[PDB]
Amino acid sequence: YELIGLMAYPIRHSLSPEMQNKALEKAGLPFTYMAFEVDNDSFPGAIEGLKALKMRGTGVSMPNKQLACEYVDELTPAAKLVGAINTIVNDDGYLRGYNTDGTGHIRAIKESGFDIKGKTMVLLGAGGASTAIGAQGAIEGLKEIKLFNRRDEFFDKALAFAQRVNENTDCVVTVTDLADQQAFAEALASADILTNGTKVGMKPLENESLVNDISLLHPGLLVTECVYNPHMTKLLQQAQQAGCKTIDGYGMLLWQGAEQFTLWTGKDFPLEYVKQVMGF
Ligand SMILES: NC(=O)C1=CN([C@@H]2O[C@H](COP(=O)(O)OP(=O)(O)OC[C@H]3O[C@@H](n4cnc5c(N)ncnc54)[C@H](O)[C@@H]3O)[C@@H](O)[C@H]2O)C=CC1
Repeated sequence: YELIGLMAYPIRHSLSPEMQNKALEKAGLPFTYMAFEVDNDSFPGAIEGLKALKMRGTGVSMPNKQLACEYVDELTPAAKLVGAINTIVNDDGYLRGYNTDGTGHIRAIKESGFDIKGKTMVLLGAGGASTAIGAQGAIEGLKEIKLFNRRDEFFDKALAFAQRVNENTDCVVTVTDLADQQAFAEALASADILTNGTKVGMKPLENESLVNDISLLHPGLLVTECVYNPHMTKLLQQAQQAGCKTIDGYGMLLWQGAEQFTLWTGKDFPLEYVKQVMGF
């Protein structure tokens, strides 16, 4: 019976413990998932314990996702471009880091029956979610990433990000300011998919979308949301509008968790049962 952890501060918020523990039980796997209060100062010590105690792995979240990069042996092509991970797997002393937010959101897409090979994505954000999604999307075959980020702390992260993807991928990424309501509207027109990776659409701001008009969207478009609180973001409302195919936050949240599960467990995630149980 091995231990799988969550290293973060705070942790009161996490849905991972209930989610993983429930998939683990309804499959009779010998693993337990426990959250632990861990910031940057205690993280090195915690990784030390993960090895000495022979834990199976641990989920990683704020504020250690970037720092955790320095404590693993093997990062993934995508992780390397993101510069952050949320999952560590201990393979008998050997530690491999991954970013399941990205694979999860992308997986959610391939699962709706949409191919991302050769498509153009219009990405909103450059934070943790956005860059993870962009990175994995580029590595699975995206032709273009029309990233739109404003003049805040993240713009420069966008460039370097755009920088890395270009330097090691076949994908072309362009960063463009989000107040340019036009080169954007036209960006949305060249796109097959629109992905919201911004906090916009979440409580308090459960009433604000990054797309002014509804006519800026089009019917054959796929719009994906990272926000799962609530279920129907303003952006998802404007989408169901234009007749767009939609994918919600619980999509990225469920598949992301399946990825960690299979990574630690080796078995398939009772995705179906967990969706029930968590009340989605
Ligand atoms: N369903 C799921 O599995 C997950 C959902 N998320 C959600 O995705 C969102 C992004 O979270 P993170 O990347 O972790 O946080 P973050 O703080 O790193 O990134 C937020 C991003 O939003 C942009 N942004 C924030 N306010 C903005 C505004 N007013 N206008 C334009 N851009 C703005 C910033 O440029 C930044 O890059 C959150 O709402 C989070 O709850 C995050 C992880 C998983």
